[PDB]
Amino acid sequence: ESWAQSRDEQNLLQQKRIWESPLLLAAKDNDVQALNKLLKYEDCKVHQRGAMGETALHIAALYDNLEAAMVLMEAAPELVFEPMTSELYEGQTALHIAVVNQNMNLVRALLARRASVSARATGTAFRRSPCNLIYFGEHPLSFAACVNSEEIVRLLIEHGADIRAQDSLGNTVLHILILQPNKTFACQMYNLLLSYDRHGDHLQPLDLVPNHQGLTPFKLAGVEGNTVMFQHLMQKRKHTQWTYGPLTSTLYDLTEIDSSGDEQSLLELIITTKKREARQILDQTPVKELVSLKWKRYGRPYFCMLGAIYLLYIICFTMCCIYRPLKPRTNNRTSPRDNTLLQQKLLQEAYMTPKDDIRLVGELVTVIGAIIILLVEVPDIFRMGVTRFFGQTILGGPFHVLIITYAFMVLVTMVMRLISASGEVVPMSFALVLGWCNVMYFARGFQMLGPFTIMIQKMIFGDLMRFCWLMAVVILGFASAFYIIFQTEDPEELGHFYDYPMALFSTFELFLTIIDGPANYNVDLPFMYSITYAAFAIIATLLMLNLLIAMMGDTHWRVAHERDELWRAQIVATTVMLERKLPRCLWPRSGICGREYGLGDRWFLRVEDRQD
Amino acid sequence: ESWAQSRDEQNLLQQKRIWESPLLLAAKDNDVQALNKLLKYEDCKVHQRGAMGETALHIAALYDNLEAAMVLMEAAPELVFEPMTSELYEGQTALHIAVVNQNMNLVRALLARRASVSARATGTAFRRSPCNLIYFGEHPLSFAACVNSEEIVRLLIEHGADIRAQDSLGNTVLHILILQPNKTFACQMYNLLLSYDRHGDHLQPLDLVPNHQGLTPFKLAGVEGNTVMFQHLMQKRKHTQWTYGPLTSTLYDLTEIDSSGDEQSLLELIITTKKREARQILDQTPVKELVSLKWKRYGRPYFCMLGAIYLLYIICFTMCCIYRPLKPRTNNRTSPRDNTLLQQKLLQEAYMTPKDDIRLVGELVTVIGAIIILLVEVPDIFRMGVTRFFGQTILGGPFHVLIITYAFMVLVTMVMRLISASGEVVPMSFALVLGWCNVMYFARGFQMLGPFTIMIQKMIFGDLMRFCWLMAVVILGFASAFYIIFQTEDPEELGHFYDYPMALFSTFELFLTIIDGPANYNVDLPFMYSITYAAFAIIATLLMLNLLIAMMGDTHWRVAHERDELWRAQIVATTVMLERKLPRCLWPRSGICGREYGLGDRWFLRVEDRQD
Ligand SMILES: CCCCCCCC/C=C/CCCCCCCC(=O)O[C@@H](COC(=O)CCCCCCCCCCCCCCC)COP(=O)([O-])OCC[N+](C)(C)C
Ligand SMILES: CCCCCCCC/C=C/CCCCCCCC(=O)O[C@@H](COC(=O)CCCCCCCCCCCCCCC)COP(=O)([O-])OCC[N+](C)(C)C
Ligand SMILES: CCCCCCCC/C=C/CCCCCCCC(=O)O[C@@H](COC(=O)CCCCCCCCCCCCCCC)COP(=O)([O-])OCC[N+](C)(C)C
Ligand SMILES: CCCCCCCC/C=C\CCCCCCCC(=O)O[C@@H](COC(=O)CCCCCCCCCCCCCCC)COP(=O)([O-])OCC[N+](C)(C)C
Ligand SMILES: CCCCCCCC/C=C\CCCCCCCC(=O)O[C@@H](COC(=O)CCCCCCCCCCCCCCC)COP(=O)([O-])OCC[N+](C)(C)C
Ligand SMILES: CCCCCCCC/C=C\CCCCCCCC(=O)O[C@@H](COC(=O)CCCCCCCCCCCCCCC)COP(=O)([O-])OCC[N+](C)(C)C
Ligand SMILES: CCCCCCCC/C=C\CCCCCCCC(=O)O[C@@H](COC(=O)CCCCCCCCCCCCCCC)COP(=O)([O-])OCC[N+](C)(C)C
Ligand SMILES: CC(C)CCC[C@@H](C)[C@H]1CC[C@@H]2[C@H]3CC=C4C[C@H](OC(=O)CCC(=O)O)CC[C@]4(C)[C@@H]3CC[C@@]21C
Ligand SMILES: CC(C)CCC[C@@H](C)[C@H]1CC[C@@H]2[C@H]3CC=C4C[C@H](OC(=O)CCC(=O)O)CC[C@]4(C)[C@@H]3CC[C@@]21C
Ligand SMILES: CC(C)CCC[C@@H](C)[C@H]1CC[C@@H]2[C@H]3CC=C4C[C@H](OC(=O)CCC(=O)O)CC[C@]4(C)[C@@H]3CC[C@@]21C
Ligand SMILES: CC(C)CCC[C@@H](C)[C@H]1CC[C@@H]2[C@H]3CC=C4C[C@H](OC(=O)CCC(=O)O)CC[C@]4(C)[C@@H]3CC[C@@]21C
Ligand SMILES: CC(C)CCC[C@@H](C)[C@H]1CC[C@@H]2[C@H]3CC=C4C[C@H](OC(=O)CCC(=O)O)CC[C@]4(C)[C@@H]3CC[C@@]21C
Ligand SMILES: CC(C)CCC[C@@H](C)[C@H]1CC[C@@H]2[C@H]3CC=C4C[C@H](OC(=O)CCC(=O)O)CC[C@]4(C)[C@@H]3CC[C@@]21C
Ligand SMILES: O=c1c(-c2ccc(O)cc2)coc2cc(O)cc(O)c12
Ligand SMILES: O=c1c(-c2ccc(O)cc2)coc2cc(O)cc(O)c12
Ligand SMILES: [Zn+2]
Repeated sequence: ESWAQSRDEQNLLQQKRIWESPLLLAAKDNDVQALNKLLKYEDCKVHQRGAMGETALHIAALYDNLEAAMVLMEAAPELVFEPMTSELYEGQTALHIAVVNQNMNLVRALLARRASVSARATGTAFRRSPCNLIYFGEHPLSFAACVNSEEIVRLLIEHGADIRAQDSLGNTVLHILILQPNKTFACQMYNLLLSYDRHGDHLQPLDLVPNHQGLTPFKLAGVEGNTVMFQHLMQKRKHTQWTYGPLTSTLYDLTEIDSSGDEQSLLELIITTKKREARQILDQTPVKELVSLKWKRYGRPYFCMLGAIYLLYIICFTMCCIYRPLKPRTNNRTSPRDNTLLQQKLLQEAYMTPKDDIRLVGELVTVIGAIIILLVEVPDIFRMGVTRFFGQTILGGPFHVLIITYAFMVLVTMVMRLISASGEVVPMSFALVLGWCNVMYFARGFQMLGPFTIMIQKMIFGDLMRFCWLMAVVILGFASAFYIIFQTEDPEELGHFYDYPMALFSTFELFLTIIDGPANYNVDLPFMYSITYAAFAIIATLLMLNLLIAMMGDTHWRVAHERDELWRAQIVATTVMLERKLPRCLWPRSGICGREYGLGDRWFLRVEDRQD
Repeated sequence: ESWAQSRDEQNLLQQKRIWESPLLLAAKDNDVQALNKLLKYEDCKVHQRGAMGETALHIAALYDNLEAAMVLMEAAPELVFEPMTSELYEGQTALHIAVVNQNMNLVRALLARRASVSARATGTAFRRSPCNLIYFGEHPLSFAACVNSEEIVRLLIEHGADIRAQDSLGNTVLHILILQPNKTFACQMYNLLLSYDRHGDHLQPLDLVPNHQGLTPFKLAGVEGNTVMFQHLMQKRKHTQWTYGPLTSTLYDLTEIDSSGDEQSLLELIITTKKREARQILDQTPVKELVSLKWKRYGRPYFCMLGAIYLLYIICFTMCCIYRPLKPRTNNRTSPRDNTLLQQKLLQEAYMTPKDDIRLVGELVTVIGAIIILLVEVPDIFRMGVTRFFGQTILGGPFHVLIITYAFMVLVTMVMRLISASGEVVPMSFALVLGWCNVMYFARGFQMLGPFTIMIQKMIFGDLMRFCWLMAVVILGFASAFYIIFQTEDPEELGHFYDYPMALFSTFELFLTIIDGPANYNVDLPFMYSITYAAFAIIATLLMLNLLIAMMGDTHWRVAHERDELWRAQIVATTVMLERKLPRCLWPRSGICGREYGLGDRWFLRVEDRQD
């Protein structure tokens, strides 16, 4: 916005000041004879500051003018130690520019005059940001690795580059290559930089050194969805046991992958990333066999056991609403439109028989069970929802909004029972619907979990809610029309639209065709009704048929074209929740440990397969 | 047509008159034995103007006969200066014919005898028309460039042919190459014709010469959807500022692209054309970030401000119709089928209480708001086209008609209130439905409802005008059957078909299954009722299933795959509309004026990308 306008004016007044200054211009235009005349005129203003604090060496390096960049050196050798001074390109020297532009003959002549290989481009354009378009690090050795130039990397380290150097984000030169868009070229540069880590006394192998978020180069490849570097780093963690003809028993490490409770694991960090490429890591041969192992053995059976206890809680709540205390009414019927026969009992007369004491036991099971919902989930939606992730699990999305809304409605029914307020049917009727609609979500884990089952259910609900916005204006147009047509008529003969909230609810029902069209045949209806309702019935039929076709066309686009899994991240983030809630004695750790088989303290997973 | 019938007659009349004359036949069949004999007989009629006014030299050129064409030229050299004189081929010389046929040895012999390279073939088979298979221009350079003849366009320019000659449409040779089906050969011939503009002292260059519609070759590539010539002509408008490794900062021109405020810009021409491949130019590089810049900063805020003001205007109109002046009726009910209790107040009765004065404000808001609709949208719907430019504003413009018909219905209700006419429910009922269905227009300005409203609104008028004719045939056949069956019965029990306009409305409702099938069970219905209604129920089931299968084929399959491109084409069409009507004080001009940066008085767009 205001900042994007600021970058654009900054680049235009850069080119404006390179044209209105001759030594900046000849460095750009590679006018080698124009340098000799101006520099012999008593070295005029060789300490230039252009738009981005640039000197004339920065211009000559930027446009790959090797012949013009030489003349600046013998004229004043103090320009090779000069950075750019603006906020956007802060700290960038000429050695950074020639490395990114891959100018071989220039970068030797810079090192020939002792250019610092440990400079730090701290500017706002050299920071990881979606507004920035490249993130190449902060060091010249980091710039050489990202543009894929093997010969510069061998040249820079020879002059003393530090491969252990880190950024302001803590990323070393091996963290940055995982962030690069071309994966295959970054895979060759990874093997190169590890070969120069001879260094057996640095107390840490360099591909274990964490950034300021604690992530290793292994975990960062799992978070950023870099599947090419993930499979490359996994051969460091395999161990082939035997090969019996076509069979092979491979043993995987599972130290930085499986959860230990005290530390965030790779399975959790894929979920909170919310990226589309990070879910491809869940398809990989150590991780894919781990998720299906614990969602077959502990994760799924405990999911169905918690849903069976919730079903007994809602049945116990349902019985207390059916047998709610009611007495015949005390006052007389006011209007002839008053249908009410019964009313609620007061608190003193609610409990005076032994059959009410059986109900009182059931009413206390409900309230105690409603507090437990608040005591375990008011932490959860703070932890889960706004901090890490929301709506990408099974039992997920509008489950946690609704079951919190359930337990709120039960405690409202308790208050209205105590102060003997009228209208407890209103918090109960919400709580029956809210409570039983949550049972449909536990029914989602009774499935074999295909790749396009839960996301299609989530999709169809998403299109129906978009259809309800477009049909609200169609109802409001025709309900207002139907209201003023029958506004001069007698509602004893046709009372579908007798006041305006009823006319709105009738037109909603006629749209879905769940009540019949109004007709009497013993009296003359207005003529404007018949042509309006014939227009309404054609519109409502076509809009309901186009809804079905639009759900078919949107189903095809997300199965055949969007090509996103969604089905492994749902069973991961469900299994993470049940593992933090249950104690350790009910949850054995997946894999098998060492010290009785002699491999360490590490929890290995054996995978046996057939090559064919 | 008898036009195309008359064309085929003279194509056979041409072949007859050649086959009659021995001179014309020997030119055709390349019988040079007969050529020397017919000249030594007599200097005969070598100006035999046949059916389509041609000579023997034209026939030697049409059938590619080198030896026959030469003998005509030495015997009578005055035939090279002869055009065809009919209506279908007016002005075409023999030089036009040999150039299209690419008989390049004949081109040397014709240019030796100073054949006119500036003759204009102004025939009806040379104008641009959808009934002609060719549109190659009117000039021999225009004919040579479109058949991809590099050797003849080099030959004709050397012999004094004008490159900047125009048709009777203003099209130069550069315009016509854009109108050719082979885009690849059009680009190579385009570069060759600019290389012969070395003698530029003329006020406009060739690529900056408009036709009679004012379009340049760059704009005509935009209108016709020629994306191949569009990207190649955009290289002349670019200006690369710097290159930093994989980064590139390009600076686009935006002179013939952006809305200049006076002349119809390229964004306006692509929206208001009846084509489909022009909509791919909306995804080209300078155009895509231009309209994204306008929509994020000024398009979407202004569209949602107008959307919220319109919604409050319709709620104010709705409450003035709910509280419309009604009083109890004066006279008594005539028949026992009279249901009416109330009627309209008179004008002197309608405003007596202060509750009416609150309605009097909201009725003035409604009337004033309806005049503004007829002053923003009427003085551009006649001054920018009354017929078929009007119709272009209706094809992709179905909410222009709805909001103008709304504004007339509000003003009809005003006049009937002033003259105290009875029947205001008839203009109001149209105005309530047309008022609330225009809210669906503003659904395009949202990501969540954007592509989904495309799928819901799209319906085919080929298979739905088929259904609505086949629905009306079933209704007329079965309501007439249902009428005469119950014509001898008592309508007190079953009154669904008591007179013939009601039987049409009941069978319409039974076809859509929105009222129940008539039944009593306390009385004996006729036997023909059960036979007919069972046949009617199967036919109505059949035609509903025809409508579903028709809505699943070859158009909804395309809209499901193109819903995002169609939604962005609505964003561009809205942004163009809002930029014209809003003043320049609320809409700043897009780009950056390069006046204070030494670039001329132009507005530039700076685009930065990564080339990888
Ligand atoms: C009847 C009308 C009144 C209701 C209006 C309000 C209702 C909401 C309407 C809102 C406006 C209409 C737009 C559609 C809904 C959002 C768009 C969407 O993405 O759809 C999503 C629906 O949502 C889910 O099923 C997943 C859960 C995430 C969202 C949380 C819902 C809020 C809970 C409160 C709910 C109400 C309970 C409140 C009362 C207690 C799914 O779309 P998808 O992308 O195809 O799915 C792929 C999953 N993926 C995204 C992970 C890849
Ligand atoms: C999430 C997907 C769905 C979308 C949600 C919204 C869906 C719609 C939900 C609607 C919920 C209810 C809204 C209106 C309720 C008022 C009724 C009332 O009190 O009537 C009173 C009158 O007063 C009125 O009639 C005021 C209503 C007129 C304007 C309608 C409100 C516009 C909705 C805003 C949003 C729309 C925009 C949404 C689309 C952009 C009493 O009238 P009466 O008893 O008949 O007696 C009158 C006296 N007389 C006899 C002299 C005549
Ligand atoms: C592209 C899709 C759109 C198609 C449009 C179709 C929509 C239909 C448009 C309908 C127009 C609006 C409705 C009014 C029509 C009723 C006329 C009337 O007033 O009846 C009066 C006279 O009764 C008659 O004699 C009428 C007989 C048929 C004439 C009218 C339909 C034309 C038939 C051909 C159709 C042409 C169409 C060609 C094929 C489609 C009074 O009725 P009654 O009191 O019962 O009098 C009976 C007296 N009796 C008791 C002695 C017996
Ligand atoms: C696994 C799931 C799969 C599905 C299987 C489901 C399992 C089986 C499902 C249901 C069991 C079988 C049907 C029950 C019928 C009850 C007997 C009856 O007919 O009514 C009789 C009495 O009954 C009562 O009055 C009940 C009063 C409220 C009881 C609340 C539950 C207490 C449970 C305690 C804790 C539970 C622990 C739960 C938490 C862990 C007759 O009553 P009445 O004379 O007609 O009316 C007057 C009563 N009034 C005076 C109060 C108004
Ligand atoms: C004691 C507490 C329980 C503890 C149990 C401990 C062990 C539990 C362990 C495992 C339990 C489950 C193992 C069953 C075998 C799996 C088959 C399956 O999932 O069906 C199908 C899903 O269809 C469904 O949605 C459910 C089908 C079953 C009906 C309802 C189950 C019980 C509901 C309540 C009744 C009372 C039960 C609760 C009592 C209150 C499979 O679908 P699909 O074939 O893959 O379709 C793919 C098609 N596609 C590829 C095109 C997309
Ligand atoms: C997303 C947004 C949603 C929320 C939006 C709000 C939605 C809901 C809003 C309000 C709810 C509805 C009202 C509540 C019910 C009380 C009724 C009442 O007492 O009113 C009384 C007066 O009222 C009228 O006469 C009608 C009002 C005139 C239309 C609006 C005028 C305001 C103009 C300003 C325009 C501002 C700018 C406009 C735009 C540029 C009716 O009393 P009565 O006794 O029945 O009258 C009968 C008298 N008679 C018999 C002689 C006829
Ligand atoms: C009557 C009362 C109505 C309600 C009150 C109105 C509100 C106040 C009144 C007027 C002010 C209107 C908004 C002006 C300022 C906001 C503009 C803006 O900056 O864009 C913002 C959003 O913008 C929106 O989402 C607009 C939502 C407001 C409601 C639109 C009203 C029209 C609805 C009626 C017709 C339609 C329904 C049709 C139904 C068939 C930015 O866009 P973004 O997507 O957030 O960016 C991505 C976010 N990210 C960068 C972090 C990733
Ligand atoms: C004034 C009226 C409209 C009441 C407003 C409440 C409803 C808008 C919401 C509240 C929670 C309900 C939900 C409760 C649970 C269901 C199951 C559903 O998830 C499923 O298991 C079915 C699979 C699928 O989503 O397609 C998602 C929402 C739904 C239909 C409901 C949608 C609508 C309901 C009635
Ligand atoms: C599903 C598509 C076709 C429409 C989606 C719109 C719904 C989200 C809304 C708007 C229309 C409905 C409303 C229609 C009118 C009624 C009036 C109702 O108040 C009364 O019934 C009073 C009746 C009386 O006074 O006689 C409150 C909300 C309700 C059920 C509805 C609440 C929600 C509904 C389902
Ligand atoms: C009181 C009663 C008699 C009012 C009757 C309402 C009709 C006069 C209007 C109001 C809303 C409708 C319109 C709303 C929008 C559509 C778009 C449609 O197709 C298009 O123009 C392009 C497709 C698209 O919408 O994107 C043509 C007319 C149609 C069905 C409608 C034509 C007529 C309808 C039924
Ligand atoms: C006196 C008794 C009958 C009280 C009711 C039983 C409760 C002790 C249990 C069983 C049903 C409840 C559960 C209902 C559902 C949730 C989700 C949870 O599953 C997940 O964490 C995954 C959610 C997701 O992946 O989106 C399992 C337990 C929890 C919080 C609840 C924990 C405790 C509750 C209140
Ligand atoms: C007393 C005052 C405050 C009442 C408010 C008046 C507005 C409700 C109306 C008057 C005329 C305007 C409208 C004039 C025309 C346009 C375009 C739009 O219809 C189209 O022409 C686009 C249709 C298409 O391109 O397909 C509908 C509403 C809009 C933005 C305007 C919406 C709001 C406006 C300001
Ligand atoms: C292309 C679209 C418009 C659909 C094509 C079908 C409609 C043109 C026709 C088919 C039969 C219907 C008609 C059938 C009979 C009725 C009689 C009605 O006259 C009356 O007086 C009502 C009956 C009575 O009160 O006696 C006015 C027209 C109506 C609703 C209908 C008008 C339009 C309908 C939907
Ligand atoms: O059930 C249907 C049918 C349907 C299904 C089977 C038939 O034999 C006929 C219609 C058509 O459109 C719908 C459209 C809808 O929006 C919802 C539906 O349930 C249906
Ligand atoms: O035509 C469809 C569609 C379909 C897809 C996208 C659309 O826009 C419309 C229909 C989906 O599933 C089918 C499934 C079928 O067995 C047969 C079909 O013809 C279809
Ligand atoms: Zn497809």
